[PDB]
Amino acid sequence: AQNPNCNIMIFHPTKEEFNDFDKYIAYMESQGAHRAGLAKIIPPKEWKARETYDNISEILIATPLQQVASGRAGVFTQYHKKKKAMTVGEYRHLANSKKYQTPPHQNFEDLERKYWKNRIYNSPIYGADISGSLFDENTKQWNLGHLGTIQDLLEKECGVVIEGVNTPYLYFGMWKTTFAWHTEDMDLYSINYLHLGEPKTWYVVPPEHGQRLERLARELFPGSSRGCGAFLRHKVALISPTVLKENGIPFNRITQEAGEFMVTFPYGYHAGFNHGFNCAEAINFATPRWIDYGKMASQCSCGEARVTFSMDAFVRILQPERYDLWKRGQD
Ligand SMILES: O=C(O)CNC(=O)C(=O)O
Ligand SMILES: [Mg+2]
Ligand code: NI
Ligand SMILES: [Zn+2]
Repeated sequence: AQNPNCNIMIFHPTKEEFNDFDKYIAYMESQGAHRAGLAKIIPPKEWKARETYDNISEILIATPLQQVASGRAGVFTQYHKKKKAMTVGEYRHLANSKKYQTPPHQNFEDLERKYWKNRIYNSPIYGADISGSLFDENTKQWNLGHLGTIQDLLEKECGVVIEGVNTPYLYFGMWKTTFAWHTEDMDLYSINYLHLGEPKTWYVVPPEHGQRLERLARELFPGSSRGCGAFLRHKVALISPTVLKENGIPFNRITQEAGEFMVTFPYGYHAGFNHGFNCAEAINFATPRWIDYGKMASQCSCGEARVTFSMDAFVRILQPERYDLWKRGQD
């Protein structure tokens, strides 16, 4: 079995290997990359996402989210308070202000220590989940707006044509902006490109050990667990590496820098934080190997998780027994 310790693998495809996206994912899996739940892909030196980032300031962040924490430094939840709209240029200036900017630090490890010590005492503002793309239309390789759609994959594998679309999302971050522990909708893959700015640190639990994380989360967030049998779908809970290590939960960590891709694999729980002002683009995708994970994915039916239009068909076709209850939670 390849990669039996479930380490995060880093790949350096050549420009020739960068042509066929599906083929390269299957290659990474042949080497055991999926066992970690997360992989890094460094694009060939010849590749670029677009020519420059000089003209992005007028993008609108319609609903910036202030991420307010509750709990203790290593075990907390966050809620999202909606703020007034602002442009990317306005948000960049805010991120660089004395109130929100990255503190002085020695290296990524020092910054990680400072994040876990101090996150809860601040409320950073995240421009998340903005439909759109920063890939140039002429970028033919690993263009996250030109991927094969999940609806087409389901149709190719299973023969059933379904409604829905699959488009990318932009994320504008600042110091301490935080992504809570989650797997993707329907335990899909994700791919994330860091277009510009400061790094993003990731934590990930191997898919084979995801239920260990779920059991700890039920212990640590006991009211939330009584409220919903899949409350991590709410995307609000954080648990630090120190707490994971104290409770014996297998995990790994890595820092993504500008110009690098990350892939999350089906049922790979992940969480993380931004180091400073940045912009990332991410989208969900599927492969043949995902289908079995989609069929087994947990679902929130309490009403909290509320997701896209396109998830309806996935539930309806892959999980017909759950459909009625889940749809009630959507309505
Ligand atoms: O970058 C972020 O805030 C969160 N991204 C992801 O969870 C992802 O790409 O799957
Ligand atoms: Mg602009
Ligand atoms: Ni994710
Ligand atoms: Zn729920």
